[PDB]
Amino acid sequence: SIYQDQEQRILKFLEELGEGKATTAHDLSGKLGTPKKEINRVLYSLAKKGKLQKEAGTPPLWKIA
Amino acid sequence: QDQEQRILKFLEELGEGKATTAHDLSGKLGTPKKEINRVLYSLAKKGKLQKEAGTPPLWKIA
DNA sequence: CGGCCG
DNA sequence: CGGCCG
Repeated sequence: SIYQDQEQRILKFLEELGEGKATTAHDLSGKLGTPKKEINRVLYSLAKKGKLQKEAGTPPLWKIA
Repeated sequence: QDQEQRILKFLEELGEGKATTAHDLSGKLGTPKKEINRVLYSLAKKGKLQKEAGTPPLWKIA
């Protein structure tokens, strides 16, 4: 599934960045060439489950929990 | 422009005392809520429309 | 400007 | 659930 392809590309990217480090949906969107909206829906969904950790701020930071 | 007059026209044919949400607006003019809100927030900044902060927010003739 | 939202 | 936002 595409949606699942995009969740994995996102996880793969965050894991490659490293478990500590975090980035913004914007960088993610840019690097994966996927609209920011679609990146945030996955980002917040993966976080809603507990896979990713969202650090509040503006704009929010995202890293593998 | 055409949208500014439509929205204001509906908010007129409605009643300067009675407000309304963008949603009722967007689904009454066959237009995206994004458009409605763009116009709405613009018309209010100019003073032509009045916004009552809320959730949802209500708009009426100023 | 945070916006994920459908 | 507020979202207008490019």
